[PDB]
Order: sequence, then structure tokens, then C-alpha cells
Amino acid sequence: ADAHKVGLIPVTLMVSGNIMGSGVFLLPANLASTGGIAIYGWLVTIIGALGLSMVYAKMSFLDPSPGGSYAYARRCFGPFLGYQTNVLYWLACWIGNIAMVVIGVGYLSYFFPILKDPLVLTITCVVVLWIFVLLNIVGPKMITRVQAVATVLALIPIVGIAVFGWFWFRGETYMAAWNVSGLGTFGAIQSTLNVTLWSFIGVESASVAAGVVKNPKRNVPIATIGGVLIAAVCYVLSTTAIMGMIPNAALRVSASPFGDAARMALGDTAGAIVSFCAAAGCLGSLGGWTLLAGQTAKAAADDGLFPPIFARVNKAGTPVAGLIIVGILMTIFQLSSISPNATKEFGLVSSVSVIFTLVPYLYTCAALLLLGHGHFGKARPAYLAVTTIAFLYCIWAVVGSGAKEVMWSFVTLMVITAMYALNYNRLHKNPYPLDAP
Amino acid sequence: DAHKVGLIPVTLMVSGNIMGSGVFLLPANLASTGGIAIYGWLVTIIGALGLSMVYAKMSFLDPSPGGSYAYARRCFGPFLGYQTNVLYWLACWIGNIAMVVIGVGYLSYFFPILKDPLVLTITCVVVLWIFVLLNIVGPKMITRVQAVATVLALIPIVGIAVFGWFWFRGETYMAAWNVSGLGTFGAIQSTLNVTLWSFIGVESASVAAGVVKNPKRNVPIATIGGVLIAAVCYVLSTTAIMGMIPNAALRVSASPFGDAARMALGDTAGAIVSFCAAAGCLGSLGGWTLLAGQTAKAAADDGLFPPIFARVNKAGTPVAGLIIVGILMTIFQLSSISPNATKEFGLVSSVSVIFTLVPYLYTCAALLLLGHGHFGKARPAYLAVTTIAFLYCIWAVVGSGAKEVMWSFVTLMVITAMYALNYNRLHKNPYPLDAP
Ligand SMILES: N=C(N)NCCCCN
Ligand SMILES: N=C(N)NCCCCN
Repeated sequence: ADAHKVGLIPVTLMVSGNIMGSGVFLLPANLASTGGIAIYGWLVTIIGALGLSMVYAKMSFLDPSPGGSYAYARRCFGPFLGYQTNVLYWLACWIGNIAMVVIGVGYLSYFFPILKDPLVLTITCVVVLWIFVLLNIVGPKMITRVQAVATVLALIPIVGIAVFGWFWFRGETYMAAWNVSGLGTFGAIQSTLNVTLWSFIGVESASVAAGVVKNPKRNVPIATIGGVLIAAVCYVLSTTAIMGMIPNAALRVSASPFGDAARMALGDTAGAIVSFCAAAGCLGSLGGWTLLAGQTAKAAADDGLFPPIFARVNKAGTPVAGLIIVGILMTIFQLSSISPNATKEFGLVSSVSVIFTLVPYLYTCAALLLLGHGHFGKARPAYLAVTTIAFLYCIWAVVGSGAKEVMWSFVTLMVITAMYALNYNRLHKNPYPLDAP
Repeated sequence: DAHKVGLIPVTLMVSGNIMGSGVFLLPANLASTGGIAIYGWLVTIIGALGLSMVYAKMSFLDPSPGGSYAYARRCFGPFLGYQTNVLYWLACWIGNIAMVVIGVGYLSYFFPILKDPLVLTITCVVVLWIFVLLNIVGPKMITRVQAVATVLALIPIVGIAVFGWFWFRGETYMAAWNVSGLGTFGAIQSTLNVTLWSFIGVESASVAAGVVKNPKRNVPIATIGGVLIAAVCYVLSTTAIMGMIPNAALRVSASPFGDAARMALGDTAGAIVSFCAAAGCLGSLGGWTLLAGQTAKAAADDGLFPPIFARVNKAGTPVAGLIIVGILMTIFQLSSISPNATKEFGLVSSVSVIFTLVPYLYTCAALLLLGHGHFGKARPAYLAVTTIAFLYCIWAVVGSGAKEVMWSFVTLMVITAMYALNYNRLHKNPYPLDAP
């Protein structure tokens, strides 16, 4: 059993990489429209993200159950909300991979412009998605080794900037675009939050993957908090640094700023390097997120709250069938990248699948208090405070999202409810049943 | 069976709670779409009957006070019960502002001063408290008053259906079959975004189950009867009016029956329709206030709402709760002192409308999860009807404004956080951790 567990370093890198992989290189561009004031947005986001990570860290220390959020929700609310949580999170997991692989293969267009052709891109994306499904089939040790390397590669430009970029940084440049939002301070900070709050999706990674982690009660907490802090530092330092090195006007326009900035400062080779590292960190995360999909689905299927096949494992314990299913699904959704008007269509689904993740977060936050009140001791005020901050993070993320996306999330909840009712009636155990027919 | 309410007032409470105010405004809202609304009415009424049958059957198997609240608590546990009651309660008393405003509106036919928004506000507050007080006097009282109000409100609706077919011209109805500019489906959809909300109130007898006489028998009958009444009148009145009045006049009009009546059979006819419409509108304030009281009481009795809402007088009436609802309604009724204040409050109201669909959904789920053992030979019917009721709730949301729904979602989240913060260590987990 322990022969197939993953150690602390890969898990931590899986969390940090699951978090940063997709957008760490695109953040300074996004925040360029608001300006330097974004640092206020970072400060607020990071405090809330620590809060959420501490919640997950403590919750997994008290219950290192596989499936993470799925397990915590089922524990304190029962089978229905477990079922719901897993559906939402699983969908979130594999639906979000489509964006990632497009971005990742996208970064590789630097070398092979052919990858800009929607057809070639789509096929390439499919192949890559399947590569990282097979690597998951080989086992979590494999996938976490690969993603560890990828994540480390992705950290080279980011840290290079965040350590040495400050020797070209200039505060005049940063403050020259302190607030280009045209809004007041709150509005600008808010507009920043609309970007920065989603930056830390994946905080729950090690918790969800607890069932393949070595000494989880020890390691999952450390990996959780550990990954989140790396993400935070890298985010603030990289975006702050770049905002003081490149003019706001240019920074806004670039579709690959570290890359645009790189290719034009230290030569073509520099740009090449940055593109490679970006693609590495991006495509590396496919593995982590695919892993998480498999895990949550398996954990739910083990309790009979998700189809049996997601529980069918090899001798190593890998849910191979589930992984292959997620592969087919991702393949089907990847077809949206074959045309400009085809990607426009899929977008809402992607953005909705992102809001899904927050229900698990919310239930995790609830679960810590509802399940672990007896372990707080008289540090209880602290726990309550941190958890309340965590709640605020979740709620505020949604408050600032698009009405349509959230609406469809709301619809999804109802649909999941009806699904559970129609699929699990007369299997489901009622808290307060009626008397015998 | 002394303080309890009989079948007739309850049925009239259901139909009255449904018909409420909108019954007189429907043709105007449908006029923008046109005669093709008939298809939407069809779709709406099938789903609405489905929902009522679900409620009918569920109340039969378990005539618990609080209705949906009780059903949801049964099958999903305290968290979703707490959630249901908060949502439905909010729905109940937030929804009353719009109602009393509309209702006092119709009375401006007699007293124009009622459109001075100040005077309007004051008047509305007073009326709200009138019905809080009548609810305090007791459920027999409130349901009697509403019964009468409901029979009065039917005078116009019925008369038109019956005598107005003598003035009905199909050439007029078909002149405006589809004035929506859309294809058939879109027309039908724009209809449904009006008509699906028409039947909010189906759950009334169920939630009131605790003050109903022989609820196991009467709440089902009342539940389905009320809906049948509502459906028939909705279709008949709107269809009739769409055939007697040109679409153009119909759209423009803010009070079609009233305007149509006034210039049909005199300044007296208008007065009668106005009076009856106001009766219908203001009569159901009582019902909804009652339902608020009931759901809150039922939840507080289970420790899933602040205990004061469970405090009662020697009759069992949640007096303090009713007063609290009165005060909140008063605080929120302050939104009608200007055209400016009025439109700020609209979102809250729409969201409040959406709140009611979560209870519906849970009730639908509860019937299957709880009563599967009572279906027997006819299981494929229960699954089929309950499925239609599911589709009813979900379609209603799909057709709503994105913002309204977003803010309902946010509310669910806030409710979750509140539950966790206020009930941790009172709350008992299905699968707890080992002791420290
Ligand atoms: N859902 C996914 N497959 N990925 C989400 C990655 C988000 C990076 N913060
Ligand atoms: N929530 C209220 N106070 N009223 C709801 C009225 C719904 C009429 N179908």
C-alpha cells in the first residue's frame, strides 16, 4: 500500500503547481488594466487564501479521508451533499483541463506556429490530454514526479524576476500606472479581486488527493499551506516586479508578458525559454487535476455515491477506468478549439465549472466547524475567525463573478438535486423517515 | 378541531395566495407576447398541477407543520431544513411589500392621493400591520377574512369568463397571435417567464398544515383544488380579455380589467373591478403572513431558527414571530416613498421570488426519497409526475434574470456559512470524527 504513496515534496509541488500552472504568466497582463493598486487586491486575496488553506490543512489533519471536500461534506451533511460536492468538483476538475491544455499548447506556438492553426491545436491538445491520462494510469508517483519537474521548470522565470527583476524594477514605472481603472479605490481593488481571487483554485489539491499521500495527517496540511504560500509569494513578487519593469500600456497589450518582455530583453532564446517553462508549468498541471478528478470520483464511488466503475482499480489502486472516462469526456469537450466561434461557445461552460469549486470550499469551511469543534480547545475564537475569513473568500469570489455563470451554477445545483432524488430513492437513508408503509 | 381551519377557507387560501395580485395583470404582461401565450399556459398548468400533486401526496404521507421545511428536514437533515425555512420565510414576508403596494394601488381608483408615494408608504405600513394583527387574532379569523376577500376577487374574473365570451372575437385574438417578434419557442418562453411564476402559492395548505383541520385529508384536497381554480381562472380571464380588447390597448394598459371595465360598463364597473382586485390583493397578505409565521414556528420548534419564533399564546399562535415579521416588513416597506426608492428594492423582491423554488425542489425530492415505499404498483406514475414538477422548478429559474439568480446563489452560500457559525457543536454529524 505504502509503495504507491507520494512524498511531501511532490505533493507540495502538485498543490503549488495546480494553483499557479495555468495563469501565473498571464496575471500581470490582466491586472495591468487596474494598475499597481492591485497590490491591495493581492493583500486581501492572500489573507483569504491562507484562511482557506488553513481550513483545509486543519480539516485534513483531523480527517485525512480520500476525496477531500467530498469526504468532509458527506461527514457533516450526509450522502446527498457528498454526492453533490463530488459531482461539482469532479466536473470542475476535468472540464477546466480543456482551458489549460489550450493555453499550454498555446505557449508552444512560440516554437511551432502551426499550433496556432485551430485544427492542429485541437489534435495536439487531445494528444496531450491523453498523455497525461496515461501517466495517471501509470500511477500517482509517476504523475507527481512529472508535475514536480514541470512545476520547478515553471518557477525559473517567476523567481528569476522575483529575485533579480528587482534590480531593473522602478517605482516610478509602477506608480505611473497606480490606478488606470478609472474607478475609485474600492472599485479598483474589487476589479483586482475579480482576477486574483480565482488565482488560488487548487488549494484543496492535497486534501482531495489525501488517499495517495504518505503520512497524510502530517503531509497534507504542510503541502496545503506550503503550496499556497509559494503561489502567493510568486504571484505578488512576479506581478509587482513586472509592473515596475514594463510600461503599463505595453503590459496591457501583451498576450504573454513575461514572454513578450523576455523575448525582447535578453534575446530570442530568453523568450523561447520562458515560453517553454510556461508550457511546462501549464501542461504539468493537467496531470494533477486529472489525478484529483480520478480521486474524488473514486472516493465517492466507494461510498456508493457515484457510479461503481469509478471505483474499479488495478492492483496498485489506481482508478484506471475512471481516468479513462475522464479522458474521453475531456476529448469530447476539447473539440471546442477547432474554430474561433467554437471556442466562444464553450467558454461559459469553462467559467461555470470554475464556480463549481467554491461549493466544496464552502462545505469544507462548514465541515471544519461542524465536525471539529471538539478539537479546537480554547483556541476556538481563532478557528472561528480563520474559518469566517475562508467563508468570506468563497462568497466574495462569487459576488464578483458574472451573473450568467453563477446563474448556471445555480441551475446545476438543482439539476444535481433532481438527479440524486431520481437515482437514489429507496437506496437513500432518511434522517427522519416516515413509519412503515 | 376548535382553533383549526376547515376545507373551504384553506382551499380559498391556496387559490387566493396564488391568484393574489397577478391574475389581473397577466393579460398585460402576456400582451407583449400575444395570443400564443395559450401554449405557455398549457405548459405552465401541466407543470403546476404536477407540483401540486407532489405537494398533495407528500402532505398526505406526512401532514407536518411547515410544509416543505418539514419534508426537507426529513429527507436531508437539519442543514437543508434550516436553509428551506430561511429561504421560504424570507420569500413569504419580502413578497408582501409588492403585494400591498399593488393592492393599495387598485384602491387609488377611489382615492388618487394614494399615488403620492409618501401617503402610499404610510398606507401600506398600516395595512401590513392590520393583517399582522388579524393573524395575531387567529388563523380562523385570517382565513375567514381571506376567504371573503378571495370570493370577492373572483367576481370580475368569473364574470368575464362567463359573460365576456359574448364579446369575444377570435379575429381579435388571432390578430395578435404572435406580436413578440420571435419564433414559436421564444414566444412560448417569454410567455413562460410570466406564467410559471403565476402558481407560486401551491405550497400554501402544506405549510399551513398545522392549523388545518384533518390536514391529512384536507391539505391535499385544498392543495389540488386551489391550483385547479387558479389555472382555470388564469386561462379563461387572460384568453377572454385577449379576444375582447385589441392587443395594442392591452399592452399599454397597466390595469387592463379596470380600464376595460371602466370604459365598458361605466365609472361604476371600474370601481367594482378595482374594489375586487384590491380585495384579492390585500386578502392574501394575511395568508402569506400566516405561512411566514408557520414555517418559522415549525423550524424554531426543532431548534433550527431563533426560539422566539416558536413562542406562542394559549391558542398556539406565533404572536412574537408575527410582530417581528411586521417590523421587518415595515422597515422594508419604506422603499415606496419615491419612484427612486421603489426600483432599488426590485432585485430583493425578484430574488425573494426565486427563493420559493428551493423548497419546491426539496419537496419533489422528498416525495421520492421518503414515500417510495408507498407507491407500489403506481411507481412509474409518481416518478413521472414528480419529474414534471422538477422540470417546472428548473425551467422557471432558467428563464429568470441572471442577476436575480446569482444573488439567490449568494444567499445559499451565506445561509451555509451562518448555519456553520451558529449551529456548530449543537449540530450532529452523520459521520462524526472520533473523540479528541
Ligand atoms: N479545473 C481545472 N482542471 N484546473 C483549475 C486550475 C486553476 C488554477 N488556479
Ligand atoms: N411571497 C409573497 N408575500 N407572495 C407571493 C405571491 C405569489 C403569487 N403567485
